[PDB]
Amino acid sequence: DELLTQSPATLSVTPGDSVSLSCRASQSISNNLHWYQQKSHESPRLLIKYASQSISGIPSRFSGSGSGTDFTLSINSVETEDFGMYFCQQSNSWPLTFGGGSKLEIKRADAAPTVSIFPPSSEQLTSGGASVVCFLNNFYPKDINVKWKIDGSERQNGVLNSWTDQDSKDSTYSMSSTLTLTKDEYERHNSYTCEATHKTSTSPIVKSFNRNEC
Amino acid sequence: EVQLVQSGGGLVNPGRSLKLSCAASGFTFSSYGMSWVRQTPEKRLEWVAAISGGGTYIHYPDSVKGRFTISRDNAKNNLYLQMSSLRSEDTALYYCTRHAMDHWGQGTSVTVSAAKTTPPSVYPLAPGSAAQTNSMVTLGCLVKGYFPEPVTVTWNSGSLSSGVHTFPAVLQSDLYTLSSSVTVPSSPRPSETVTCNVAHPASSTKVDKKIVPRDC
Repeated sequence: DELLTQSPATLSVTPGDSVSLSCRASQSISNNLHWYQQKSHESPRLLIKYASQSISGIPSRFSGSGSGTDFTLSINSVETEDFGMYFCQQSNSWPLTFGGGSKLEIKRADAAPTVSIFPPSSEQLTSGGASVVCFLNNFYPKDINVKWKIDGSERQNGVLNSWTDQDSKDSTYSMSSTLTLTKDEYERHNSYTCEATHKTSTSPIVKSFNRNEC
Repeated sequence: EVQLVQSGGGLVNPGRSLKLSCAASGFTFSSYGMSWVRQTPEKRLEWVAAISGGGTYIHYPDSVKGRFTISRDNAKNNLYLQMSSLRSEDTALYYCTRHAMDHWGQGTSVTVSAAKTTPPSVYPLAPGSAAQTNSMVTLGCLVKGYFPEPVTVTWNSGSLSSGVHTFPAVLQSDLYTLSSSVTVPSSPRPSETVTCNVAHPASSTKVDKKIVPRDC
């Protein structure tokens, strides 16, 4: 019932790079520190037991070290099959405690988002609701800023933002920004803008629709 | 060889009880200590309880002491978790393991909530069929106000898998909202059918929503 703190929280690395994942115990645990790998839609799996014993069949690039309060899990030339979550667990005392984990992400070339803006569907309006949606697809890095503007003014109240995990197939990220509004609120105005600021650019990527083209 | 297959999770009200079961396979059950370990939705692992091969010597963290009971059946090779006086904080994927755990089972999801099962409202998002340009039109589907998880969204009955992005669910006070998007060449634009299909296992709902780069 001691704290295991893992750093870094998130790491972006290119296959072939070397990495060190740290796990620090709030109290000396001897060598009672075990490491688990967890990949998307899989259960955790034992990589290393007692600070440095790799479990049989684990490949050689993986190795662990530490004692007392500082442990590190080193991966030599990272393979693509290595990206996922890593966790440390202590068996020193009761209760058994776990670290928050460290996420390993595949660093790839920088990519600007492809943004799509959609007005509310008529079926939604008939229910008297209006969701304006903006898809900001396949970008890298993960940091992106989205801003809504209704008739040129910024609007923060009401936005739900959702991000995917690294695409399995291309390493990019996708995000959906939804501006939820009452039916009547929606009809009080004409222009809805979705503006994305991404590292790939100096100026904002922007898409707009007015109550105009039917 | 070693297999651990968990079962019994489901939606239960705050204060109810539930019985999880773990079927061991491929080892001498008896000689092994077993533990329950849960993963919260924020993906943190919490150890819940441990039982010795002989089932004498039990340990529990304070959070669960007196609510949960770990038990094993050395004859039938079953590990059991009796949960009671359940709280919203016990909502997680509950795993197994054999003793640190060297083998994990698949997980059983347990959701503790007061919300009642509610099917989705599926809404087609057809581009402002002007506000586009190329041989690459992105259509969408909004899947609002359902409970609980999950939902399965397909683009044209699985066919269209290239393009598609399904964004995780966001809990907007006891209803989830989900969106899915698809990218096809402006053939089909009305050129053909594009249909988003959603199934809500928990509500026995199958819904087909025909987009097609339509509407005004």
